[PDB]
Amino acid sequence: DDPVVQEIDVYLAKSLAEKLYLFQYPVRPASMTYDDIPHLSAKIKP
Amino acid sequence: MLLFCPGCGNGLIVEEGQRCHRFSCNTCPYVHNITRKVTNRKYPKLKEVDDVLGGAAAWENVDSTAESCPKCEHPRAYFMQLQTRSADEPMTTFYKCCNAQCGHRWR
Amino acid sequence: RPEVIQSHSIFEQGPAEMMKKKGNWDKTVDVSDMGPSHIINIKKEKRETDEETKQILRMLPKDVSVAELLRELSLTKEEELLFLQLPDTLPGQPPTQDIAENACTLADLTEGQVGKLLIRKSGRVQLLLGKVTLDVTMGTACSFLQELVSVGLGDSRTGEMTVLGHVKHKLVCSPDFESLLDHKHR
Ligand SMILES: [Zn+2]
Ligand SMILES: [Zn+2]
Repeated sequence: DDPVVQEIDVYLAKSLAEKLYLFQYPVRPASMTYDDIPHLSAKIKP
Repeated sequence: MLLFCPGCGNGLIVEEGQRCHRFSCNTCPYVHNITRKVTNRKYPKLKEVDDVLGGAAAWENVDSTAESCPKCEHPRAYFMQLQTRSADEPMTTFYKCCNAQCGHRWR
Repeated sequence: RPEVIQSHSIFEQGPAEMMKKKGNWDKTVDVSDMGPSHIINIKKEKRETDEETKQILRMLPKDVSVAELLRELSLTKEEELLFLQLPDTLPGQPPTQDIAENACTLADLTEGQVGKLLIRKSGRVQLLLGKVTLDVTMGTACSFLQELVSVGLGDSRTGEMTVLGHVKHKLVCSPDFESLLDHKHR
């Protein structure tokens, strides 16, 4: 079994290594995104 | 069926409003007007069996035939053997004999 | 209530039951095409299986990593944000990081090409990450919402929050212990 397809290169970036988070919503399905609803306040402790 | 609020994810209840029946949350203003026919079918299990039994062939699908009982000696028989009492070092048997429908049941 | 109810031998017509059942609930008061009576199609109530959200309407097999990368490459040119897990240590030395042989992660490496990804014949997918090849498997398939955000603290008290896109699929990487062990058996 030779690698018949897709010898895909894998890179690495560090410019967002300390800014990137991942917000996941356990109760909201993938169809009903929050892309349309306006937002008011965003608060965080680093 | 369970239906849950897109806002807070509590369970909805059915209530009646001024124009429609509504699914409504108990903890947030969200309501959903029932505009058209909505249904939920259970499809339970029916009582499938009728179950007649006790036939003679259902009685004599056991090994023994043409043996000898100490009472009426008939060939058509229905035997049994036990051992599950080790105070009884001898074996344990019980026999049914029904050629002439005499119906003995002894040790 | 009269108890001695009477019954008859006649056989019920199939359509007669069908049309009685039909007439019992096909009546609709949907004539009120009004604002209150109207309903927002993008805020339907959530039926519980999240893949199966639609209970009211206007009217599955488990994919694998080679089918995952084929649909994102051949079927569509559009890019997609993945979410891949790694093994606990990556097979490198921390480059002048003041150590002990501790864990080597992505936080210690540098920018540049880190490896190559080999999709083999018959569905085998490996991650050649140097001299060792890891193994890539599809993880548990999530079906809830996931958003990939950039939180930047440009000032001590204020900053920027930006959403980069939605993450759909989750990949899992694991070392091939049979091939690692078959080099020098023990
Ligand atoms: Zn609610
Ligand atoms: Zn007898």
